[PDB]
Amino acid sequence: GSDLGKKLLEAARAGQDDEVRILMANGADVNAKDRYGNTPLHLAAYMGHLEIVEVLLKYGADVNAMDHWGRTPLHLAASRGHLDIVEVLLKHGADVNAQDKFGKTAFDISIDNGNEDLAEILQKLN
DNA sequence: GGGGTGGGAGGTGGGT
Ligand SMILES: [K+]
Ligand SMILES: [K+]
Ligand SMILES: [K+]
Ligand SMILES: [Mg+2]
Ligand SMILES: [Mg+2]
Repeated sequence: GSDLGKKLLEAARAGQDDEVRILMANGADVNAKDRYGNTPLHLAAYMGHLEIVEVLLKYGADVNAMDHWGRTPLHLAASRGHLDIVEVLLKHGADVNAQDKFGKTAFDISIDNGNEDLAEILQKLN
């Protein structure tokens, strides 16, 4: 016996954007958390799923949700070079200063992973 | 194992 939250997480993990849209509409819990502390927003942000990122936020996903390592969606987008995703997160109130367990901000992670264009976007906001 | 340009049939295979 599963629930809408767990299904949402699975759909997010598998990149099934259509499935996500359905679950959202049937009222799935936007802030469900997997065993690592990832919300569906974490997974879409890491995966590069821009449209779903917008869907989740529309449905009120927590923009600054932190995982078990203190990583926010912003940290995950930054590690993967998803610039557009970064702008959308930022436009929705992402905190540029959140530090993960290692002290790193999104800025540092973006530098670490060679993502200079989104680095610049963040640099403006430090 | 590890990543999301591999896909969703798994989450008691594990991380994002
Ligand atoms: K997998
Ligand atoms: K595999
Ligand atoms: K796999
Ligand atoms: Mg992007
Ligand atoms: Mg970049």
